[PDB]
Amino acid sequence: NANVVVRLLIRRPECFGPALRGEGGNGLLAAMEEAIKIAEDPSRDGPS
Amino acid sequence: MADQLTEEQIAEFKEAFSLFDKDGDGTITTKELGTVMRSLGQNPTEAELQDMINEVNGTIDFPEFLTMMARKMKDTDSEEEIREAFRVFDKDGNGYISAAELRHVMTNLGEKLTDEEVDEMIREADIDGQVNYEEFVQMMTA
Amino acid sequence: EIQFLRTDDEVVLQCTATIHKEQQKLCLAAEGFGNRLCFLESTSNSKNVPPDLSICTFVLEQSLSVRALQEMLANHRTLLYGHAILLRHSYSGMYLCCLSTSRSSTDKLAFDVGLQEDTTGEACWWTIHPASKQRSEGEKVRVGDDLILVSVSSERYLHLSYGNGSLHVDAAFQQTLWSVAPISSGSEAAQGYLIGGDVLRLLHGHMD
Amino acid sequence: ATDMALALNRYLCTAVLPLLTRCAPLFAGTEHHASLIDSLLHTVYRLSKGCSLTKAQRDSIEVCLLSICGQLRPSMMQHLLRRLVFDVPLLNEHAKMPLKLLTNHYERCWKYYCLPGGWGNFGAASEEELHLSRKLFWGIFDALSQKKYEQELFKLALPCLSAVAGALPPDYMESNYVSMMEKQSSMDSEGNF
Amino acid sequence: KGEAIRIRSILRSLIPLGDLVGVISIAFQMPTIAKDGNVVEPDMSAGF
Repeated sequence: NANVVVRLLIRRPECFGPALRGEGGNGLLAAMEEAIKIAEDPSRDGPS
Repeated sequence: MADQLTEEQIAEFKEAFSLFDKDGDGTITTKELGTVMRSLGQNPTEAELQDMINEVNGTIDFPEFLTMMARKMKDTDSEEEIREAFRVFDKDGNGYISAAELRHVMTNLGEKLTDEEVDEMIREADIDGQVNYEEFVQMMTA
Repeated sequence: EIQFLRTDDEVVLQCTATIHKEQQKLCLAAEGFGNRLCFLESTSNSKNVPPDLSICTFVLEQSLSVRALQEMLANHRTLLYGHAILLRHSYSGMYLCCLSTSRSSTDKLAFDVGLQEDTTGEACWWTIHPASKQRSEGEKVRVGDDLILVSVSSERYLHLSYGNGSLHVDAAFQQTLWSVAPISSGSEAAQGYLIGGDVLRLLHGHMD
Repeated sequence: ATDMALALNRYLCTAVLPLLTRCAPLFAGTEHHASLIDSLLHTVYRLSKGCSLTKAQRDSIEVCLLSICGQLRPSMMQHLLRRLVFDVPLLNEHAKMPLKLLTNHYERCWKYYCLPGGWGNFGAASEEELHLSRKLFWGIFDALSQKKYEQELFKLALPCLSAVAGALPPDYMESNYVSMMEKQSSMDSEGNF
Repeated sequence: KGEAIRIRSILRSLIPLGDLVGVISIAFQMPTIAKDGNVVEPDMSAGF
């Protein structure tokens, strides 16, 4: 099942999130450092 | 999983929970459930109280109550098992475990496929023909 | 009488590029001497700029099944969809392979496609797959079909990259339709007769 | 009882410390990094001194610390030892893991202290470790003598005393220069620092 | 096993080692004590 799931996720690269697409993605460390600022910004973490 | 529990012991866990009745949700709080173990006898630590409560509000329903203490009461299971070790075979008193008696062990419980029993000698380390009752099932895991 | 691709055939891989809403045919090219990386040669402006097809040609050296390739690595055949093919560069004598490296063309997950000295390993083998539903695995490949190539080593499509202003080719996760075009067949060729793409000398006066 | 502390304990007892236990044999040639391990050991021991630790968390910390200390150079986990010589004689519930650690260490690295050469390349004591070990032995012996009999505790403490006695040289000369003005900065009962 | 090695290689190429080390290196928020002595602990579900 793991070998099928990995192949499906690489066939559909959109499943990796907008930061691991490859084209313009900032990576993973830069992805979860943007969230560690969104979670503190109240206008971007809540329903506003 | 209900295989760990039995229909015999699962009763007492109901009458203990029925002590507070009123459809389970009522009057079953963190302090209230801390008293039902007191009826059973086991004496959990204070940290052992809320460490399990938050793993599944204050009000704990019976399916939550059973699913909680099911995982932690699979314990002290060798107190009765230690008696079983010397009763299955080799009552001759000489104290020498024969390899012939070990032939009851291979019997595949759902596989019906052979020649892996021979590997059971191989994975048994010859570190000092003689393997102790409790030990034969022990060192392989953990 | 439809013609069928078999081993020992010399072929060129063509990809269609739509830049500024203009269809452009591009061929997979490489210069194995001094540049292992592969590039693209335009073959749509041939009436104005002749294309360098001397380095765009590849030879279908072998065509084995997936299990056959696996057992190869563990220890004239018509191409059928689903086999693993070995593509040999005609000029350089090298084999197309996934280089497992990237030039950071935006997409960090893509791997460069180049040439390798040896045939060992799973990098040099590519699997051919049907384009649309009129074809199926095991069905014989036609001379005028679009093919999808997946690297065995990296499970990445042979992809046409629009990353920067220029156009690149690499092993990525986005598929590109590659059209195999026949160039020549060795078996049907005639020995001692002029064929296309021959380097020759023009003896004028008295053979001197 | 804070949620952050409870979650950090779970994280470090589920993913971090077991990983260190699994990669413990790689702690062999760590001499060039002396402060990193001398900080890791102190942090692990301070965490093991915790009060909210569960049974599984305490067992994981015990196994991890024993595995780490079982591969270091005998001269290297010295600072942990002078921290520990102050906490062993109390003989509380948390004392059992330090007792096991001392027993294992003095069963393994016995040539370091007794025979003048011992470990050929590793070296020998600087007489500070010898004074520390003598003080540890005497303190443990006195505490066990004046402590009420808890039979598991005595069964565990017997190998520790035996190993320390065997490791100390039999003709070791008690240092005439008794340590004057023993620094008590971290060496405290109230507050730990 | 060739398939296992290939799957591990794909997974290793998906996420860089540095992007994994940096996330571990990201710091946490410690609870603080106010002038009263009450525990001012930030919410779990709102932060890292």
